Amino acid sequence: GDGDTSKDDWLWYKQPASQTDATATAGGNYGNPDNNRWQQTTLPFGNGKIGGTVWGEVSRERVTFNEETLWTGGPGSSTSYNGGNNETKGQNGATLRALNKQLANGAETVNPGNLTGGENAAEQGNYLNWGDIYLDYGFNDTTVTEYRRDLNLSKGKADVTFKHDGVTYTREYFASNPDNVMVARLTASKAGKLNFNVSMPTNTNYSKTGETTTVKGDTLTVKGALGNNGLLYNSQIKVVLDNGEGTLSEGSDGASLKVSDAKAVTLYIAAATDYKQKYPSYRTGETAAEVNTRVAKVVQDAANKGYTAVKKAHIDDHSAIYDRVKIDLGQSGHSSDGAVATDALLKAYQRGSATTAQKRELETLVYKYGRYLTIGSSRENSQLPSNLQGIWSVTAGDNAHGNTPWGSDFHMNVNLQMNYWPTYSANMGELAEPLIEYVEGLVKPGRVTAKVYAGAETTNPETTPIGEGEGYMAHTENTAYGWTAPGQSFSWGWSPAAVPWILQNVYEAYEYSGDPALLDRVYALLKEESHFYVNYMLHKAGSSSGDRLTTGVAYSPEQGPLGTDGNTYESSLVWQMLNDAIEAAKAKGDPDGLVGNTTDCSADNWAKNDSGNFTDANANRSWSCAKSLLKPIEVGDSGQIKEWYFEGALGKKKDGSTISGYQADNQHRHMSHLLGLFPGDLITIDNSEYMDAAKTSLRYRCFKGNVLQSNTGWAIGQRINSWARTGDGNTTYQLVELQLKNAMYANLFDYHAPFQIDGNFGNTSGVDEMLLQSNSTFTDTAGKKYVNYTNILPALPDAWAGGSVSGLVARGNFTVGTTWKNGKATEVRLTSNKGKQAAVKITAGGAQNYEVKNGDTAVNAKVVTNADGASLLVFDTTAGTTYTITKK
Ligand SMILES: [Ca+2]
Repeated sequence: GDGDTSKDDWLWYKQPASQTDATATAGGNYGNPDNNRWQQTTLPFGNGKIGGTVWGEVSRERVTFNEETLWTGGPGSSTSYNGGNNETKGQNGATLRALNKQLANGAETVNPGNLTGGENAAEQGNYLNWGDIYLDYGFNDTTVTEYRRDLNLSKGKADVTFKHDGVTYTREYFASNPDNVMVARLTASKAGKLNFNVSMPTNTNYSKTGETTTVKGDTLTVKGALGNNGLLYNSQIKVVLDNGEGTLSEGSDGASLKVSDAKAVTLYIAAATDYKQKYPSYRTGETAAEVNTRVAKVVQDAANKGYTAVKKAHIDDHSAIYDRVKIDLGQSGHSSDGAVATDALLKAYQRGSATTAQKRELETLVYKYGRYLTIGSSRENSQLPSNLQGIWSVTAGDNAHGNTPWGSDFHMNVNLQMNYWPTYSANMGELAEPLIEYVEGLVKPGRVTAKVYAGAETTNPETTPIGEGEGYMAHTENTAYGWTAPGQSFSWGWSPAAVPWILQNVYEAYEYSGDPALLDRVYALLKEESHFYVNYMLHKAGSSSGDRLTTGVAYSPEQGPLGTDGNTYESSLVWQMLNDAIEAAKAKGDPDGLVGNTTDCSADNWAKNDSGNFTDANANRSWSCAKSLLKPIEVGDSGQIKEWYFEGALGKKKDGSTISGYQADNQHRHMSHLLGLFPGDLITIDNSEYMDAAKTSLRYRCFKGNVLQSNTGWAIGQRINSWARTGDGNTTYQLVELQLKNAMYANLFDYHAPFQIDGNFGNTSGVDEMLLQSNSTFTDTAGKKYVNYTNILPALPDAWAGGSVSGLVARGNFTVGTTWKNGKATEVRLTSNKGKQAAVKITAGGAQNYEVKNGDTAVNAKVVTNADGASLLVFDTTAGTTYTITKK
């Protein structure tokens, strides 16, 4: 039994998916109404590896099915797979070198069009919908009463119930991480009334070799190999009748199992491929028989444990993570008097008829869903991080840019980053593990790309540890198979700062934990990528970009000239990487002596000969020196953050002429030059000069006249987080409102359109950043610095006058709870998990007005103040202790 579910968080609906509103914009690849219905109406669950999306149909029930490693492309997709790298284009770095020389000699722009790769869509591949589980009850009439379908976010399961011709039928679905198995629990209220056919057809749109569907005893097996690349796949459904009551027989089609005259059944569903994240073969080495044996043991082991035990272990595991964070903004819920279904709730929110409690319900549900979706798509033992769709998809085809939008891939120039923005602050740090492994997984294939396009060759690349090579390069479109080449067209295909950027998400695993094992891993990654940038990528700018190091030829997605002499986007990212790398080094005592200093530090130190080697072997090219020479931020003549170093007024060059390709209405969708504001620490509340300029930049991008503009997907996700960092909670909240009104389907999937999970994760992160920030550095008037200080309620919306949150995490590894009333903090609970010095700003109240206690015991806390009158409480902590901060 479920017991008391009154306090659980539910998405819920009074009708099946087929009857649920799917009228929002469908987007590319969703012209088929059935596929569009899937993305707008079905309810997801997963264990980080396998996933389902539940339709809740009355008679022909459907659970769309996924496994995270079902990927076309990679080795075996051609006779020459090499991660997309094109030697003729790269010329071992010569192409890039010559373009940079043109810029260094004074060109304002160049044509970087030859910097491409990745031409074969069959080699690139994409993520596939595996297929579907169908449970066909064979009802003559679909007419029912007492229908409900729900997703219980608290217990990590989907439910369906209805009454048909006097009989109540129930369904429950979950995917257990501990037991690595999907469970469907099916009941009828009257004995003999549970009758259904179970099948598991693979998606009919990808090519296959040697697929069979067979029944033996209580188990249905579908197995074969992908036609595109020979990847082996195997799924099994084991049907277990309660008390042996009922009859189990082979379906008349020979491709299904028939349950007759039963009352209750448990289905155990498992699936696997022979994928392995192992360069260059990307296979386990198992035979089809071995995969089959492995999957069979999963379902048998689960059945042996039994439904009650498997369910208990699942709910314990799921809730252990899910229940870490609680948030109370005054929301209604499914147990409230006059509770409204989630689709009805969304509609009311859109129409402006939702009550305050209902608005808070939708806002907190969407927030919580981002956490839920992390648990479902990204577990410690996932083989791959969440992709553009987490793990959930209905579309499939063999080739990239085919039947599935953007291949449901790893899009590493904002999207994958966004997937891992709430992971730490929302107390799910362990769930970043597959991202860390993925980025480690880019090193071997990326060393090939680094050699081809930048001339950075690692000798003995197989045995040279991460950190000790010459560099690894990867771009926007990535896959399960080390597709680290740039894409076929420069504008969208080339973006080597994607690696620096994703390294930010990786380094945050250390920032938020203080875990020395993570420190070693992130340091190794940062060491080699910093080596790569310092030695191969950076150059002294030509006259168009002033006196600084830049990253050479660069595009600012997705406006302006194709190739300028660096830009704010790339310089902000490289600056942040070197900053993180220096911090990682310092935390280890700089054993490699790479931090250096700014003594005899000049962009002239980067001088190279015709072959691309430094002419001065002994010049200072240390991380500190390189970082100091980027000068990534310049405020322009419109008080804006410059996007290009040749910029004067907004969208203009210093001579007043047009920046060709700049979107003249100032409302370009990308804000690539603001990554230093979010996620970075280049532009923070502690630097008014830069922050005022960033706010000006944001206003031009986000407003048409005086009206704040809606956006969708990654763009709205980015804007929410960016505005949160400014401290303007009202504008930030207004963007959350716009996301909910204009970028959420009935099942609360974020849309671009089509469905893109990035914005779901971006929402959760954005709410976190409104309530807690921990990325900035405070400087008191005596000059003392407090790095990564805990900032309570930095961008609290006036719309949320009172509330509480518990279980957020701040950098330095502090768990944070806060309660507020009339727009001001009444309590902060700060749990020090690692014993680091506490430094606490209370934006909504002023920390100087508060005092710190350990239970009843007064804690010595110094008040420090900066030049603008902002204060911190500074105090020692001990790991394991919670400190309570209240008004004096
Ligand atoms: Ca996954």
